[PDB]
Amino acid sequence: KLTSWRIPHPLYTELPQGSKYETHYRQSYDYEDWARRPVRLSKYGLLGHDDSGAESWTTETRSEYEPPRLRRDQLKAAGQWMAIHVSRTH
Amino acid sequence: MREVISIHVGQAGIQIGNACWELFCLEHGIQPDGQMPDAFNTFFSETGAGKHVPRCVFLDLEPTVVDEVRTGTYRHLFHPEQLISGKEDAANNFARGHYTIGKEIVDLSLDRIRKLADNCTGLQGFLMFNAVGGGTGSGLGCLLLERLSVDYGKKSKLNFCSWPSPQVSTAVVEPYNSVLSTHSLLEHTDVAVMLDNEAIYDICRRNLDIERPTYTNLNRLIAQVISSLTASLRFDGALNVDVTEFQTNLVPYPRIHFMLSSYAPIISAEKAYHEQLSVAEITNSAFEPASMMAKCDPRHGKYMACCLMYRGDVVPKDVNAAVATIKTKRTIQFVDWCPTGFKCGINYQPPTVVPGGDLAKVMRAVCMISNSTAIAEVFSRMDHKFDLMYAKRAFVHWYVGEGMEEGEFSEAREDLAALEKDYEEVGI
Amino acid sequence: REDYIRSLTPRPA
Amino acid sequence: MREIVHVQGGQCGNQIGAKFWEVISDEHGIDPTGTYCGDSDLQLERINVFYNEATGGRFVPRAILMDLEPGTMDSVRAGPFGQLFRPDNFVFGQTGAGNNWAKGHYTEGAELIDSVLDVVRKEAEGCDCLQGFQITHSLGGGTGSGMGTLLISKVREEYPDRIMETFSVFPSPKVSDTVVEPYNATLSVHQLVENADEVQVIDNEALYDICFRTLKLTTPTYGDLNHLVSAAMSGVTCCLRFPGQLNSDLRKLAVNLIPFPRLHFFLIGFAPLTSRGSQQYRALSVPELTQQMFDAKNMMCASDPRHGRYLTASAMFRGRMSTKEVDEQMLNVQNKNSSYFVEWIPNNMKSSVCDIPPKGLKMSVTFVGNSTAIQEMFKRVSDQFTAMFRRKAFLHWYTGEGMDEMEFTEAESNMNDLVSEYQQYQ
Amino acid sequence: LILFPEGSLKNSNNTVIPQSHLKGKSVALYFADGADPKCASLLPFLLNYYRTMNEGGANQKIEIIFVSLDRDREAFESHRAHMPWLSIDLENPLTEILKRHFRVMKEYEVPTYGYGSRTGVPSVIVIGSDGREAQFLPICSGLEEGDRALLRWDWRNTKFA
Ligand SMILES: Nc1nc2c(ncn2[C@@H]2O[C@H](COP(=O)(O)OP(=O)(O)OP(=O)(O)O)[C@@H](O)[C@H]2O)c(=O)[nH]1
Ligand SMILES: Nc1nc2c(ncn2[C@@H]2O[C@H](COP(=O)(O)OP(=O)(O)O)[C@@H](O)[C@H]2O)c(=O)[nH]1
Ligand SMILES: [Mg+2]
Repeated sequence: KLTSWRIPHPLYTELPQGSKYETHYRQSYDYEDWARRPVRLSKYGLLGHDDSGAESWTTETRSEYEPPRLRRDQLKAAGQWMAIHVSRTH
Repeated sequence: MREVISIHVGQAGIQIGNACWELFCLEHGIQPDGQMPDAFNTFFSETGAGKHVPRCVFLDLEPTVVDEVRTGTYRHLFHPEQLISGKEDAANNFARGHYTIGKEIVDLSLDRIRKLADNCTGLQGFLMFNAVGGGTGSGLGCLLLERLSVDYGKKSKLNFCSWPSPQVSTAVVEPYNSVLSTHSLLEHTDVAVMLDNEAIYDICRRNLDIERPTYTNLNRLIAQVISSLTASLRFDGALNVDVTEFQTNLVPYPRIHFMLSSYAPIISAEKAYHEQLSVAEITNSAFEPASMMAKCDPRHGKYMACCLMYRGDVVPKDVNAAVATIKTKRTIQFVDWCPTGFKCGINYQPPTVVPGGDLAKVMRAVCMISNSTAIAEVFSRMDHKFDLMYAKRAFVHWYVGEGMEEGEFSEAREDLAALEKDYEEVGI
Repeated sequence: REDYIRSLTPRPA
Repeated sequence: MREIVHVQGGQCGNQIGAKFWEVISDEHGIDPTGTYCGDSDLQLERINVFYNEATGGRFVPRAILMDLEPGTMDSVRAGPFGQLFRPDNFVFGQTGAGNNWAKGHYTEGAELIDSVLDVVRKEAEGCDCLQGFQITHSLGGGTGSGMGTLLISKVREEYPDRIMETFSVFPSPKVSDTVVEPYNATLSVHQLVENADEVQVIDNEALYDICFRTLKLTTPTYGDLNHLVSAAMSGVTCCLRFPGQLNSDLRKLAVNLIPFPRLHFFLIGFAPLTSRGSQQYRALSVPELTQQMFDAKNMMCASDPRHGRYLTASAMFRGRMSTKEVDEQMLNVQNKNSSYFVEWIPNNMKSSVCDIPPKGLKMSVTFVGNSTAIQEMFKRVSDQFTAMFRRKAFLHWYTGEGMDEMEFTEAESNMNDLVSEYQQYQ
Repeated sequence: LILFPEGSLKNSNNTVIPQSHLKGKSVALYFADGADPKCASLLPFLLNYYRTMNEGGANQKIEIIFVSLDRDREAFESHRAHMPWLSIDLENPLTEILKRHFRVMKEYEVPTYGYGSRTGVPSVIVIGSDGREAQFLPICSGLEEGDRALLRWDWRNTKFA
C-alpha cells in the first residue's frame, strides 16, 4: 500500500486528513451525513441560550391590550367560538 | 403522563441501548437532530423548540463505547451529561463494580436519574439493560438497582438481562459473577426477563437466513421485544397491558419473577411474503420450543403465566381462537392452580421496519413474555459451573483483593439453591 | 481527555 | 427619566466597566460607532437612563473613567466599543499608584480626585433627575481601592440623598496576585459601610468556580469572567431601562432589602447558566431557574450561603412569564429551606418582572441577596489582616506616605463590628 | 432530476433507451471488472437469477445496468458480448460520476478523488428514483455473503418511480 502514499508526500494538504472513521458502529448505524454536523450555539455569545432578540420583544400591555377588532381577526384566524327544559318535553 | 427511564448499564447495555433508541426514534419519526420534520413521551422529553431528548442514562465504567456514542451519529440526540463514562473498566470483576471504583459513577448516575425522574410525572417503570456475566454490567448494575429500591421505592423495575449461555461464553469468569449477580435480581427486581445469546444466535441462522449475525443484529431483535413491550403504553390500541398489570398478571409469588421472551414474525423480505403469518401460527411459532430467546426447553416443565403482546391489525375475536388453539395443544403444559393463564393485549400500529435491517414489515407481531418452571434449569447449568469453580477457589484473589469478604460466594450459592427449590415447589 | 466534546466549539483545533 | 451615572475605577474596574458597556449596548442596539441600529422601540424609549444624546445624535455614554496609570485606558479605547467613551472623561494621571491605599486615597490620588469630582459634577447637574451612581472597582489593589473609595466618600456629602451602588471586587483569597490584599481591602471596608448603601460583593473564586463548573471552562480569559459580571449588572438595573409588570427600581431594591443601615452587602446571581454543549437541551422555565439560583456555586461571591441564613432576598426576573409561577416558586423555596430564612422577617423574597428578556435569552433572573453567611469572607480577610499586622508586615510603603497605625486598628475594629452584627442577627 | 441522460443507456443490439422505459422495474447497477475473479465467479449466478426470476412472471420485474471498470474498450466489449442486460458506454463520464456517487472505488481514490470508503468490485446495488441507496446487497461487505445475496433482493419494494 505504498502506492497510496505517493500523493500525500507531506500529507498536510488536508486531502487525507481525517477522512475515515472505520468502526462497527459506523458500519451498522449510519446514514448520509448526520454525524459531521456543526453544533449551532448562539449568535450573541455565551449568555444567549438560543436565538432571540429585539425582533421578538413585545411587552405585556402592548401584546394583549391591543384593539378588539385586531384581536378579533387574530383569534378568528385561530378558532374564537331543579332542572328545566324546552316546552316540547313533558 | 407516562415515562419510563431506560438505564443502560454495561457495554451490552450501551450497544442494546443505541439499537432500541434507534428504533424508538424511527417509530415516532424523530430525527437524530431531535426535530419532528403526543406519543413522543414515555421515551422523549420535549425541550421547547421541538428538541426531543431521550429519557435514559448511558452508564459504563470505561470510556470506550459511551465516547463512541459521543462521536457517532447520535452525539447530538443524546444529552451530553446524560451520557456518563468513567475511567477504567471493571475487568469482569463484580468486586470491581460493587466494592471498588463504581462508587464515583453511582453518585453522578443517581443524580441524573433524579433529574429526569422529576422532570415529568407517572414514572411507570425503570427499564434496566445489563449483561449479567460481565463486569460493569453486573457490579454497577447491582449497586444502582439496590439504591433505587430504597430511594425510588414502590415503582416497578424491569431488568432486561443478557444472561450467560451454556456453551457460548466470551469470558471465563462468567460462572462467578453471575451467581454473584443473582442476589440483585432476586431481592431488588419485580420483573427479570432472561435473554441469552445461544437462543438468539440460532434464531437468526434459520429464520433470518443470516449465516453471519453480528451483535448489531442481536441488538435489533431485542429492540423489537422492548418496543412491543412498551408499545401498549404510548400508542392507542385495543385491550391493553402496561407495566403495572404486567406485574399483577405474570408474578404469582413474590420471588418467582424470572421469565422468558419470544418474538415472531422475524422473517426476511425474500421469505415472509409467501406465508399467511395469521394469528394462529404466529403465536404457535411463538410457543415453538426453539423460538424462545433463552436456551430453555419448555417441555421439561409446566407453564405458569403468559402475556401475549400482539401488535398491529389484530382483532380481539382472532386472539380468542388462537388462545383456544394453544390450550388444546398437548405439548404446552400448565400448572393446576392456574386455570386461565393468558393475559393478552392488542395495539393498532404495525411493527416498524429498519431500512437496511434484515427484516420485512409485517402488520402484526407476537411477543410473548412467559413465566415457566423450565427456567430453573437455565440457572442450574451455572450452579454446576460455580461448583467446579469453588472446589479449588479459582479466580478468588482478584475478587478478595478489591473488596470481597469470601462469604458472599456461599451466600450466592444458597441464594440460587433456594431459588431452584421454589421452582420445583411451585409446580406440584 | 476531559471535556473533548465541548472543547472544539469556543476554540476549534 | 432617571439618570444613572457610571464611574469605573482601577485596572479591574475599567475592564468590567468596558464589558458592561458591551452588554447594555447590545441590549439597546447601539453600534460601536455610536449610531442606533434597528427598529426596536422597547430598547429606545428609555435611552436616557444610561446614555445621553449629543449634537450629531451619537448616544454618548454617561461613563466616567479613572485609573492612575496610562494602562487599561488606551486598551479599552483602542478596543471594540471603546470609541463610545468621551475623550474628556478619561482622566489618566501618569505616575502609577501600585498596590497602595495611600497612593489612591491620601497622597497622589487626592490631586486627581479634584478633577474627577468635576466630571461627576458637570455630567450630573445637567439634568437633576439622578436616581443613583454605579461604581465598579476592586478593593484588592491600589487605584481601585484607594481612589475608588475616595470618590465614594466625596460624592456622598455632595448628594447625601441618592443611591451609590458599588459592584465591588473583593480579595478572592486563593487566586491572589500580589501580596497586599489584606492591608488594602480591610482598610477599605470601613468606608463601604459608612458612606455606602448598596454594595455588591464579587469574588474571583466563585467567578472562576462558576466558569469551571456551570460552564465547565478550560481557559477562562479575563474577558468572559467580566461577561458574567456585566450580565448581572445589566440585570439588576433592567427595570430602569425597560417597562414591566411589577416594576422594580434601585431604590425599590434598597428600601426592601437592607435592614438596619450598615447591612448592605449582597451576593449576586444570574442563572440561566449552562454550557454550549447542553445549550439546546434545557426546559427554560420559572421552576428550574429557581433551583439554579438557590444552590451555592451560582452565587458570584465565594461565601457559601448554606452556612448562613438569607435575611432578605430579591428575585428580579427578566422575561416573558406568568406571575403566579414566580409567586409559588418563592413560597415553596422558602418552605423547603425554612432553616435558611429568618423567623422574624416573613416572606424573605422580593419579586419583579422587567418583561423584556435579555438579549439572546428568553428568561433570566438576577438574585441579589443579603446573607448572614457574608461574614465568612470578612473574618477570612481580617484573619489575613491580623496575621500580617502582628509581625508588622510591609507597612513602611503605607505609613511612609503618611497614615497612622491607629487608623489601621480603627479599620479592624469597624470591620470586626460588621462580623458581630451579622452574627447577632443570625 | 434526470439521472441518466438521453444517450447514456444502451442495451443489447446497441439501441438507446431513456429513463422513461425504466419505470415499474427494480433497477440495479452492477459495478464490475472484466478480469476480476470475484466478478467472473459471481456473473453466472447473476445470469441464472436474472433469467429464472424474470422468466417466472408476467412482468419484467428486475432490471440491471452494467457499469464497467475495465482497462480498455476491447476488454469492455469482450465483457459486453458476454453480458445480456443494460450497460453504460465506458468513456461516458456517467460511469465516473456514478463511481463518485455510490462510492464503489478500487483503491485509487488517493490519485484524484481522495475521500474515504471503498466498497470494491463487484457490487450489485439496487437504486432509487433520484439515486437513493435503495439497499446494498452483501457480496463483499460486512456480511460478504457470496453468490447468495441476490436472494436478499426486495424487488417489489424497490421500484423506479
Ligand atoms: N446481546 C448482546 N450481548 C453482548 C453484547 N456485547 C457483549 N455481550 C455479552 O456481554 C457479556 C460480557 O459483558 P460485556 O457486554 O462484554 O461488558 P460488561 O457487561 O459491561 O462488562 P465489562 O466488559 O467489564 O465492561 C458477554 O457474555 C457477551 O456475550 C452485545 O452487543 N449484545
Ligand atoms: N474579575 C476581575 N478581576 C480582576 C480584573 N483585573 C484585575 N483583577 C484582579 O485585581 C487584582 C489586581 O488589582 P488591580 O485592579 O490591578 O489594582 P488597581 O490597578 O490599582 O486598581 C488581581 O489580583 C486580579 O485578580 C478583571 O478584569 N476582572
Ligand atoms: Mg461489554
